[PDB]
Amino acid sequence: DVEFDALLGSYCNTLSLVRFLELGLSVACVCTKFPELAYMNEGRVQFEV
Amino acid sequence: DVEFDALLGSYCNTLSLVRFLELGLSVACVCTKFPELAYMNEGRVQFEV
Repeated sequence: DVEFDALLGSYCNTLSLVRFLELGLSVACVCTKFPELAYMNEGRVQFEV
Repeated sequence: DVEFDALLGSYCNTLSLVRFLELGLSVACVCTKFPELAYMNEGRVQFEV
């Protein structure tokens, strides 16, 4: 009498990653990198209306 | 006078035999053949997510 325990497979998933600009939400944001942002103190925007 | 009897027919039952690959059931399982499963003791599959 012979006996064996069989390991018959496994399946990983691809952890898919989205872009955030490959997405319809990103019309509402103007995302611009300001890479000195820590060194900023206070900023204003002008509006002549 | 003449007198007899007439066996006026006898008809058989045609048996249809299924094949199980020509079904919508086959989409649900993975038919794999493995001649040593009586020699198998336990079977394990581990998964990754």
